[PDB]
Amino acid sequence: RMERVVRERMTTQDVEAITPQTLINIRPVVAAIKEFFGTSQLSQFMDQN
Amino acid sequence: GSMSLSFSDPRFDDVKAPVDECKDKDMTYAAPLFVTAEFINNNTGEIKS
Amino acid sequence: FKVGDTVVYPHHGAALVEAIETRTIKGEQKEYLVLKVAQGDLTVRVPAENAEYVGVRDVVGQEGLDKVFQVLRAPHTEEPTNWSRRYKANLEKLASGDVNKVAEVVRDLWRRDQERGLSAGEKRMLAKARQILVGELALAESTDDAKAETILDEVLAA
Repeated sequence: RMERVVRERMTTQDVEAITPQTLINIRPVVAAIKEFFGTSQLSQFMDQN
Repeated sequence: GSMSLSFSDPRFDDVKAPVDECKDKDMTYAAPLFVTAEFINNNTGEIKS
Repeated sequence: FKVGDTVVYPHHGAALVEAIETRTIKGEQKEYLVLKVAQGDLTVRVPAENAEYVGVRDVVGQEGLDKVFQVLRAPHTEEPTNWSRRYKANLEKLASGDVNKVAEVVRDLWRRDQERGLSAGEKRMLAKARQILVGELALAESTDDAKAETILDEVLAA
């Protein structure tokens, strides 16, 4: 998802002005990791009785 | 095929907070990710690291 | 180009070269130069051949100071009545990177807002251009950013 967004913006962005700081959107990675650890079937509360 | 980006060399910082503090203050025990991104323009020729 | 020269590069202001790199590509030893700025903490390697094509510049001269001062003290400036055309025009002025165009932008924007105050978008327009212009003069006459802010405010009132 990050790559898709990066390349779309790169195409829209003007050349000789942009930088990976202006290309990378880090929202998708954070969203994915969050939706994995929280709100997932395979990340369960450690049953510790 | 005029512009390329290669995020590379994943790196990890130190955990923002120790375990018990995270467990008490409801913080997620995490650590930042740092990655050397590199943007290259084919026609003129640069790297933006 | 030599090592240590405080060389100017758009849009990132002045920068320090660190060495002349012989980093080969396709068996051809280009004389790259590594060149780093202080704001973005990024290092840029450019071939010295098309260095002027990409536009690595040198510090604006002292006459450039009085030039943009005359532009900033220049009277008679008016704009299209519709603020949208006005904005897109001076936005292209700031984006062109032309010190002259940028100066027109900031000075006319302040002439408008010193009258009755302007929009927040136009406030940010003034702020970014003021910041980069203040940096440019503060390294051109080595006057410092706070002092460049004070002199920019001095010349706005005229």
